Amino acid sequence: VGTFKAKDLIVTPATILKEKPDPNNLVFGTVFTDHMLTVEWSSEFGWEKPHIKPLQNLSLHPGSSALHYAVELFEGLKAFRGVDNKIRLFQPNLNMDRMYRSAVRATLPVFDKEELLECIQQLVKLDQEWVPYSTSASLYIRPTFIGTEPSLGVKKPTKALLFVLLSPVGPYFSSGTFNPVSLWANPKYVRAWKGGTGDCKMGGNYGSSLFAQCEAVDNGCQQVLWLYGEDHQITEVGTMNLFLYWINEDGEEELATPPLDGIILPGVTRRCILDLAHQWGEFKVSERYLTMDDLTTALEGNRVREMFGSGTACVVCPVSDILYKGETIHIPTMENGPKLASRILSKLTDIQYGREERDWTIVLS
Amino acid sequence: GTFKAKDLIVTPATILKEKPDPNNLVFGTVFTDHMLTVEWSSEFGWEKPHIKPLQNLSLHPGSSALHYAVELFEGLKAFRGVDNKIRLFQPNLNMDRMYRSAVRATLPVFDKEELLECIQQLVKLDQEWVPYSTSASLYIRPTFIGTEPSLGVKKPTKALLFVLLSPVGPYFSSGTFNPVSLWANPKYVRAWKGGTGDCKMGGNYGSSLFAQCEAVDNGCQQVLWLYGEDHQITEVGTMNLFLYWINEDGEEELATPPLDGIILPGVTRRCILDLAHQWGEFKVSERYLTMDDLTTALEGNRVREMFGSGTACVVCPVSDILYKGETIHIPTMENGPKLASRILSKLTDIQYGREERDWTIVLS
Ligand SMILES: Cc1ccccc1Oc1cc(-n2c(=O)cc(C(F)(F)F)[nH]c2=O)c(C)cc1C#N
Ligand SMILES: Cc1ccccc1Oc1cc(-n2c(=O)cc(C(F)(F)F)[nH]c2=O)c(C)cc1C#N
Ligand SMILES: *Cc1c(COP(=O)(O)O)cnc(C)c1O
Ligand SMILES: *Cc1c(COP(=O)(O)O)cnc(C)c1O
Ligand SMILES: [Mg+2]
Repeated sequence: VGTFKAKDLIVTPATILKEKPDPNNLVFGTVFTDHMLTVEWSSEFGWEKPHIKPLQNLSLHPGSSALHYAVELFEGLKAFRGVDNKIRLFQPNLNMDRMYRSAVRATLPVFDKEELLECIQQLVKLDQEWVPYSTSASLYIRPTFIGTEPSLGVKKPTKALLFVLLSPVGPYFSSGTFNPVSLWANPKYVRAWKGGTGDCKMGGNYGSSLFAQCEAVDNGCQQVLWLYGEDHQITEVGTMNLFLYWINEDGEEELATPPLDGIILPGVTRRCILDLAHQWGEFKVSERYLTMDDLTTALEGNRVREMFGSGTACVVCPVSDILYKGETIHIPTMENGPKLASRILSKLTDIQYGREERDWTIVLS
Repeated sequence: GTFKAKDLIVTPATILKEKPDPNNLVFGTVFTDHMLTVEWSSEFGWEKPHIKPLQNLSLHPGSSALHYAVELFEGLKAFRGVDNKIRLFQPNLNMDRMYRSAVRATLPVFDKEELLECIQQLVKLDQEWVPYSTSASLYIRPTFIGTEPSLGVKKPTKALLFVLLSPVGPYFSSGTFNPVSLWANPKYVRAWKGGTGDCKMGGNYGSSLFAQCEAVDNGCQQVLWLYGEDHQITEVGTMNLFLYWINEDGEEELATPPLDGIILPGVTRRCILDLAHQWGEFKVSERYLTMDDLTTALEGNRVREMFGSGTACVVCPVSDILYKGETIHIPTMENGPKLASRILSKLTDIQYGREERDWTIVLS
């Protein structure tokens, strides 16, 4: 085992620069910056030197295991141009931890988390003018890791490529204010199972979700509510972690989210919201199982305050409605402020854009 | 607007590679001279199909195939018969299964007959890759990937359908029979109810590698995939699972898990059941099998044979299973293996045209 080193970076700047888009007219993940990071690996020689070079097509053997047996994983973290014009990463160390653990589970080769993070900072620094001049826009960082073994054998790869893409993204919604979401709840589809890879950011987990999201849009919903088990546990809202703020069965004010039992992605936003909630010490915080019966029973009892999704995508996305067994079920999130959702959004946004300081942000090299 | 085989644009290779020794082959390591490629866009639909020299694909690094496993594949074989006629084997089932997988993947649909005809043209051009050996074959790998240059999780608006050919030798050195050891850890699950386990989509395989590596660590060749609280035996690696035994009612029985959505509907699986029903010599049961059923039957001397079936290994006998820290012997090779041998003979006789059958088509 070894690692590529940031001190060995070979930088090939681009001679022609692309036009930056209007920060307002940004469609998520459609526009790419001038430069990418690439690092080759072989079982024979280990990691090659890391390269920052102009964005280009990858030349892959059509046998590459990434295209056949989804021998791939990715990450999603953001760079934010603060109110003081200082560019900040947000909990990037957690994204590096999660990516290392995903590589091990994918049988892709391990790397030094610190060396990758430093390589990423160099790339963001070179293309720093892509980090949008807007307090509601950001730069998406897409670390990607693929098996390039030119062999149809189902096996641990002996060649691989780790690359990083940068994409400027506008606010999750046109305005930037809350546009509450409708969820499609069909237990017929399942995102992840116990003993699967649901708790890793591996490409395989997402391919099977598209047909379901298409079926959500057909029934006039924005996202899928992923249900697990005989008693229909609410797990995740699309590609976001699920939070329920309510009066629990014991009459206690509670923030509830499904536990990490292997079918839940340990989101960085999920980690931050739980940390904040524990820290505030104002109500009970419970990593616990939630069913549609628990929710509908609490709704008839006027015990539900707010339900919202959390991820790098939206930060905090309130839920107004769930479509389940052919009826629309209203969640009174927007009727109750949404007081907690608003508070969380303010705190994370204030940190991301350096309106306050915290350990969760690192200023760019 | 589907691509048509009539529109094929053929760019032959000017230099042809050395054909490998049919004996000294590692599976899926050697590739033929030519590949099939067909580009698709939402804006313009299907391009004309291309048969051109094997080359690297030029993909945008944002291609959805590399990020959200927007990909599927197929596996079917071409066999040079004892009469030197090249035959495909139930290829229409492979085209059906691939179409259904594309729909479930939200990849654009195509005319199954036009793809099959395009595949036959490719195999015909490279027909000398189809090995001159009654225990070797040519693997056909239709592959279908989203090339949408966008990180959005969405139905792709660009895609590529390509086909590779790879000559493959007998699964084990001689081609006689070398039984496999299975690693049975219920901690890992290949597929679940409401999943894509009944499709050949790339996502199903990426999550299997860590388990296969853990099998090789404990000196096993394959994973035995266990599902549910009562540890149902589902699949032997990337092969369907068959158990030949005296059942709980004292009846001679061929048993295999049912198609409840966690089982890949294998072509070989369908053929073995068809043959078994036809022979009418013992009971045929698509039924649930547990490790408790197996171990209870083993202590009762009721187990005759266990074997895997797939395009990979037509019939692969199982000798041993590692489960809860102990090695459990299956007496497959002690009992002939009489049934496994018979099935191997019948399918091989058909594949290599020693007898005629509806299951084979002679090459265009
Ligand atoms: C790109 C990505 C992959 C895996 C997990 C998270 C993730 O992050 C995002 C997702 C989405 N996203 C979609 O791309 C698509 C739909 C929908 F399913 F509704 F079509 N929803 C959505 O939130 C968006 C709009 C932004 C980000 C960011 N940053
Ligand atoms: C390539 C493929 C993918 C999915 C389903 C079937 C399939 O076909 C084959 C698989 C394997 N195969 C492996 O590639 C890998 C392991 C192991 F589990 F050991 F890693 N076993 C194996 O049989 C072999 C040796 C031949 C073929 C053929 N033809
Ligand atoms: C990425 C992701 C999330 C959100 O994780 P963050 O690190 O907060 O962006 C939630 N669920 C799934 C399935 C994800 O892939
Ligand atoms: C391909 C495959 C099989 C074998 O199916 P055939 O059509 O007989 O080749 C079995 N199980 C899995 C999981 C497979 O992918
Ligand atoms: Mg037609």
